[PDB]
Amino acid sequence: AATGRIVAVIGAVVDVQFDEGLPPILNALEVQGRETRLVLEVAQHLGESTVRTIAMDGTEGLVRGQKVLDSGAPIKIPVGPETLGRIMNVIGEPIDERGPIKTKQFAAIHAEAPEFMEMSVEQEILVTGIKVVDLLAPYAKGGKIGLFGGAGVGKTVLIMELINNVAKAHGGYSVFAGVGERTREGNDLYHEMIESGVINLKDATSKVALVYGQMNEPPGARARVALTGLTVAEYFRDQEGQDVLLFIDNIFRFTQAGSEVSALLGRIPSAVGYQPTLATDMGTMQERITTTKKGSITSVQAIYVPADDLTDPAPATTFAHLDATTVLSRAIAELGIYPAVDPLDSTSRIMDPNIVGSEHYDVARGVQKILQDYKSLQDIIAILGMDELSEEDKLTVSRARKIQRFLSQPFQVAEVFTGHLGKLVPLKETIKGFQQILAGEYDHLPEQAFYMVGPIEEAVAKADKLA
Amino acid sequence: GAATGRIVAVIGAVVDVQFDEGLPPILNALEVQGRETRLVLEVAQHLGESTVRTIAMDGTEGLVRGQKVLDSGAPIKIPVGPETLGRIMNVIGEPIDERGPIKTKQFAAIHAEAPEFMEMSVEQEILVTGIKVVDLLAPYAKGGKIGLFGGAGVGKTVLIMELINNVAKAHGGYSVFAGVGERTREGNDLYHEMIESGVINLKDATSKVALVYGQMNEPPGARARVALTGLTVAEYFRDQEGQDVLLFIDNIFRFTQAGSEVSALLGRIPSAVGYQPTLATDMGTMQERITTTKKGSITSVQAIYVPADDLTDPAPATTFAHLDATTVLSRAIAELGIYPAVDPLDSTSRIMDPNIVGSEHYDVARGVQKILQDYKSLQDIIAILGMDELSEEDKLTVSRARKIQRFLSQPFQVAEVFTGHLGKLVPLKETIKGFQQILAGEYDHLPEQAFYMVGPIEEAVAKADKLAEEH
Amino acid sequence: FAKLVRPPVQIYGIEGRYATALYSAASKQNKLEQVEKELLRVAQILKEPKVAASIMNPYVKRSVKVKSLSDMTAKEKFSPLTSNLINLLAENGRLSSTPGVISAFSTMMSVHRGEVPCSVTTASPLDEATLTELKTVLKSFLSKGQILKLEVKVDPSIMGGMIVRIGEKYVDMSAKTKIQKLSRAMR
Amino acid sequence: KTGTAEVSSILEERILGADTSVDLEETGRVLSIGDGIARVHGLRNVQAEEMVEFSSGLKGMSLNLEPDNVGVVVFGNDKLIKEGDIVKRTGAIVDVPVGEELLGRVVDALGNAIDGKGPIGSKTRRRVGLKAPGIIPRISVREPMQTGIKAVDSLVPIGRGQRELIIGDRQTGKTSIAIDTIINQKRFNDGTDEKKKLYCIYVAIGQKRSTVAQLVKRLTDADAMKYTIVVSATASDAAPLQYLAPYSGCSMGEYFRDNGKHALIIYDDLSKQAVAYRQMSLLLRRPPGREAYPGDVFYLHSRLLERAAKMNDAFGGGSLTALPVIETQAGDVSAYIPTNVISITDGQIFLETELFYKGIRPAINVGLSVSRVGSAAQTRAMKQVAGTMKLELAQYREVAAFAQFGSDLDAATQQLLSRGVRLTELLKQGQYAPMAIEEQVAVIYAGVRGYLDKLEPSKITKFENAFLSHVISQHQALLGKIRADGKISEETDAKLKEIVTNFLAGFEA
Ligand SMILES: Nc1ncnc2c1ncn2[C@@H]1O[C@H](COP(=O)(O)OP(=O)(O)OP(=O)(O)O)[C@@H](O)[C@H]1O
Ligand SMILES: Nc1ncnc2c1ncn2[C@@H]1O[C@H](COP(=O)(O)OP(=O)(O)O)[C@@H](O)[C@H]1O
Ligand SMILES: [Mg+2]
Ligand SMILES: [Mg+2]
Repeated sequence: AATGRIVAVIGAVVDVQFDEGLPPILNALEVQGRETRLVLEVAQHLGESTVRTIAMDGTEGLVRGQKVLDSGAPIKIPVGPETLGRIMNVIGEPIDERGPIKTKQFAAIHAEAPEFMEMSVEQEILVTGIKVVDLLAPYAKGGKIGLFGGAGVGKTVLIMELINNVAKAHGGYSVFAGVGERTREGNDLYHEMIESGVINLKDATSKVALVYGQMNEPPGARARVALTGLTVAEYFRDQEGQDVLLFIDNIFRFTQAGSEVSALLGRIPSAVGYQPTLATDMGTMQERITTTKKGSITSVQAIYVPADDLTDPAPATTFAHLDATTVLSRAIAELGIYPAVDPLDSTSRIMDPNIVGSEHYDVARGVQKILQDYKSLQDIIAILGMDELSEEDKLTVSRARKIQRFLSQPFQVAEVFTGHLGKLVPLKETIKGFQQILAGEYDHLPEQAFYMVGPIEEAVAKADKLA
Repeated sequence: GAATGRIVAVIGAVVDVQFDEGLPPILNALEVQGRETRLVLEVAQHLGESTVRTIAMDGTEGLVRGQKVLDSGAPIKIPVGPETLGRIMNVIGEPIDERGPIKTKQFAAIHAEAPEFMEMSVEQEILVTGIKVVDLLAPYAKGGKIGLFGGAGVGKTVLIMELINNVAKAHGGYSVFAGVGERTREGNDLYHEMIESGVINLKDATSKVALVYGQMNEPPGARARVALTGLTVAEYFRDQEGQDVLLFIDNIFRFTQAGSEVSALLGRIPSAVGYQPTLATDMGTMQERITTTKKGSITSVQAIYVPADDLTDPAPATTFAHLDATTVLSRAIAELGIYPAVDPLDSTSRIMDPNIVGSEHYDVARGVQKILQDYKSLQDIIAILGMDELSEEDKLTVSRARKIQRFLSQPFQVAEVFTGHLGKLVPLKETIKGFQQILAGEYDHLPEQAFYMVGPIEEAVAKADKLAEEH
Repeated sequence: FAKLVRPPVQIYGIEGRYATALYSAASKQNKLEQVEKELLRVAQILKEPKVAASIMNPYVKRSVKVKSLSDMTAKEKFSPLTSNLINLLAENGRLSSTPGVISAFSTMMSVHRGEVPCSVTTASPLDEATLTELKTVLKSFLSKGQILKLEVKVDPSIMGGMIVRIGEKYVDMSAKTKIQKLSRAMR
Repeated sequence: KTGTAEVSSILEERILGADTSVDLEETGRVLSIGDGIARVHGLRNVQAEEMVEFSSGLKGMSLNLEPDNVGVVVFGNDKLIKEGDIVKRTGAIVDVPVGEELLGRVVDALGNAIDGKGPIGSKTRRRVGLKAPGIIPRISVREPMQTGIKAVDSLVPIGRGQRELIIGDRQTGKTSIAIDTIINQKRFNDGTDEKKKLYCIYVAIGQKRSTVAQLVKRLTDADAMKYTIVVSATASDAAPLQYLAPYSGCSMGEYFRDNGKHALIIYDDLSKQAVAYRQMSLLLRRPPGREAYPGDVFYLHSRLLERAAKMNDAFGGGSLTALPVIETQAGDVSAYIPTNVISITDGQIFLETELFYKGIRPAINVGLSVSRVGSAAQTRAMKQVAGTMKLELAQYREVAAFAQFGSDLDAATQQLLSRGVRLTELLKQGQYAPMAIEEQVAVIYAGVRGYLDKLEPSKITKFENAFLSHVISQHQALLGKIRADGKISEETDAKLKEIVTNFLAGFEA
């Protein structure tokens, strides 16, 4: 759509003067006369047939006068069923060098939100299969999750176990979207995913579609990575009707990169230093993840809290959209419990009897109670002694020890390491097992036999075999 | 004369001139005509259509637009040589003491470049001044660089005028005192404290100091260039003559801080907390000309004001790298009467090294600092448990540590008008021996008031006998 | 770059940039007294409901306002260095300020022989015997080989005098001198 | 709005005629110079990030391409540039000499020579602004890189192809963790093996010159300036020379990465590049942000610190390890630049000035330090003893409050106060004394196994020095059976039991 000469290059900001075919805002340009593709996405209009745009690769070797075309659309990306098991950057090019992605139709990355009369009005609960997550902090469908806990906690093994559970009972594929990630750790993620079974370099038996925008790529191309990993995630909602997942790592580097684009243009900053459009920019990304009538998109996002400040402007704005939290802490790994989930500091907004029912509420409020007093009398038994607690306190020692080991589970994606078969438990098998420990029907079981089993019938089975 | 420009815009202390014929380069000098005093403007920017942006060195009253401006062809040219000794001089090199003119045969333009990598003397030495905190804990070096930190009212004009007494009279080489923006009262004492003490002689030619004085009643473009008139007289004595020099500057924070007073009037966007965006560049342009090359040596002592006792301020915290030796005076110590106020756990030198000062000097000063950091972990217990709850080993720590803290204090000779005591000057061999014995236990039987304000350890037992006789 | 002839006004703003680049360019080759006759003929064709309909229109084209005036500026009378100047303003985007430059070039060219007139401000007008003196005793001040000009404006709030302004001089003799009798009430 | 190149001399020629006298496609005159930033009228064909070359002999670098002029930063003094000076082109992005003719030489940030030996003899070049490898040409790090410090090699280990941040306050021992990292490599760099060598680079950004001069003499006398390049943009320079100086040194250490060799680079320090960029942005009037840093300052330290990679067998098998140095201000690791560079790199080593005066030198905090790779980047013997050591020096930190006023405690709590203060005394280490790896596996084997509890804590730092000199001379055949085999077998685990106990008897005299 016409030819426009360049007229200014300042940093990661290019300035393109068209003649007739003036493109709309959010239109992707393509510079001609270069080695690999340099795209430019139009962000303003300035008058005098001049636009201004944010570059998405290095801005070196650009001469004042180069001819740049117009695609007549936004950034269009390969969207298909043959994009799983592959890796691409923000503008669709493959970077695992396994061959070009041979696809039929393309899709632009900028759309609008679902309509007011396309929503769903009855809240439902997306079971994953994990024991702690299903019960004490359940996921919604269409909901948004927060994942707290850095490296050294048992984190990436949780991500791959989610993807090997969503495709064994639900049938919806996923997307990974690393936003500004490390290039050194994008390869240990790729090479662990190969040997675990989710990406397969031989056939049509993949589950994840990696979209890596990495840390040495300019700030204009770091904000747009969660949209390109959202655009892929809608073909398995719109055009196929499945229950998509979507991982963003992490939700702070999406926010931090928006403040760099907004300060290269010239906009005056907000409170503590962020951009003025901080809640709308998070709005137009987070509103495209809903449960429409065809299918849904779920999301799982890791959050970094700067300077231990839970009222900082970036995690304040992100908490306004969340429907859950998950906290991975260093201490629960020391006990030997996997995954390292803190069941007292992990929440869920739909924890309410009108949404989850009556049976599920009066168990996840009972097993939430028995682990609160044990943290209190983890001091009285630590100073005064052992036999000096009451005989009704020799049962809050048992039933707060038998339970916090049954929050452990042998995963399936780490199959060769543990040597044990990966077990799955449905949502009525989580509830049937936790009720019988507060009822004390299995009060005659040692606290080690409640370790790395599946249903309630296995812990009992495991105990019989011992000794 | 060349390029007789014309004035167009006097906004503050930043005059802009417009040249018809010949544009002068950056860093020159310009001479405003028709004034009974000498006003010198230095070029700093080139704007387009033959207008430059200068900075005045005096008052900008009476500047009518359309006024002629001459040009000299070089930066500011001061006098220099041997005949500049026992004199006080202006920023543009003029007399301010009413003794007549400076008759020298050599001028030095104040803008030179830092000597290269292949002109760097590498050797370290030691230097003994006489003070039991300098010589024990942060020792100097012959040719090193020495900075005196600390807030306002903690003892920096006293500690720098005591080292002028100690070192700069028993020295064969010369000295220069450059006053970069301080009280004009304090610039009248040191002119008269050294006429009676023989360092300045007003009739013959055997003086051993030179003075450069531009004080804090001066416009903030002239309080940025007396730091450079200093080390241009203090470089002719190192390079041209092959001598040894001492460099005394008080205060060097007024060089940085008077660059923030004309930053935005020049046309720059201001950086963090209000400083100019060229902080660590105009500073390091100057603090690399104060070095010892292989033609001579310079031992530089500079007082460094820390604003509002905030050491993490960007004007002091970018000066901690241009220096070999730091003596940091605190205020919570000088409130206890301890004088010199020098912090024991914050001063630091490079030559504190078991291969230059010896492995007996080193084992002492790493046990003084280790028993003073052992004190502070007990002071948080005393505030709750009280003194008579501690064990008998920890009581022995507090008593020696308070004996050491009082023994680090020493009566200077310039406190003979403030306190009425008499002055000490302790040699190094006694300093090591005295502190070695308090750590051992050979003075565990004395009161603490013996150790306050003495010299050698043999004077701290001649006081514990007078206290017991007058009991 | 090169040095240029100093205009004797030296105005500033977006006018005096272009109105000195024209004075310096035309003072070369001694094209000075000629070019004012040509700038007063573009000073009439600018005010036209087809020419001014697109000399200040944003939405025509960036390019077609350059060929339409270059064909216009050459054919009818003149091809001096002004034909480049109209092509220079139009190439930059300063066509809106085109009447400003010629009003700026006129005040710059007037002082080459002019006076920057005075302003007698007294009352209802006067006879010939008291005015031809003030059109001659106001010539006795300047004395530099010049032919004076003048303005008149009537104001009655000045009760009993005349004010005059030879340049920036302002010799005031009027009924301000009632306010100067504050010193009687000022102790 | 007026526009920069709308001055009264630019318009004045266009009224005269066409501009045939100057061509402007290749040379452009200067409009306005000030504080190291120039404005040039012309130069229509200049690429972005291209060196120009002024009339007085200096150089430049093009950063702002604007619709009427170009703004170019100046290398060197500004009293040589003026208004009306012709600028020309070279035709390329800036390039630096690269080879093995740099080893033992001292170069500045443009590849020139400063040590006065002679001109560099290399026959190769390289552009400073190239890219990292991708996801594919790398592999996970597996190679030990040894420092010789008992704390750094046993508690926070480094591998080859890893970033590790040396962070800490002033006057703490930062420049000295990274100067016996260099001196330790002489063990391997004179022998015969080729996949254990290393070639070090030291970058000095903004330091004063006579601290570099005290470093070429520290390293010559310890005989480690036959494999060390020194790149030195010091403080008296111009601001862009200190901006290029870690890119200029990361291209010198990529030739050793593309050719199956190994290297190690030390940026000292990266908190003075980021201030040298900030001076250049805010005079080019780029819009500020928090603490007046520009928006693209995470983009400075992300494209630089991702060129350190561990390549694979189909590309050569090279490596590059980077240790960047960052100085905080009073323990504030939550300022702007110290929070970019903690997010980029793979761990930090945190040095405090409280521990420096309590008698623990090197003044490493173990609690506030981490390496993200860790136990894979260690030898199989240092992995064996530090897994019992890192745990037991962690149990001492929880009971470290009780030790001040305590004798009425439990015998278990009085044990953790005992064992934890012997292991702290082992980790002390004198300046400029790197150790061999299998010697550190001797010393640490004595403390963590139980052969130091019956001694006095001022006799620990004597016993270690007397245990080492006995085992170097009279047992040299067993400090090469760990340096070859790697893993402590049981046939060596039973032989060191008969050395330490048969030395602990005849010691206390
Ligand atoms: N392990 C050690 N044992 C004894 N002394 C040490 C040790 N490490 C460092 N020092 C001492 O620390 C002093 C300063 O250390 P150094 O300058 O290397 O640290 P730094 O934090 O880099 O300081 P700066 O940041 O100012 O350069 C030196 O004089 C040296 O003697
Ligand atoms: N021997 C001494 N030690 C510490 N302080 C002293 C001593 N003698 C006098 N003082 C007082 O301490 C103050 C220190 O101020 P001074 O050093 O003159 O200026 P600055 O504010 O630059 O530190 C002086 O006003 C003086 O009254
Ligand atoms: Mg003072
Ligand atoms: Mg250092």
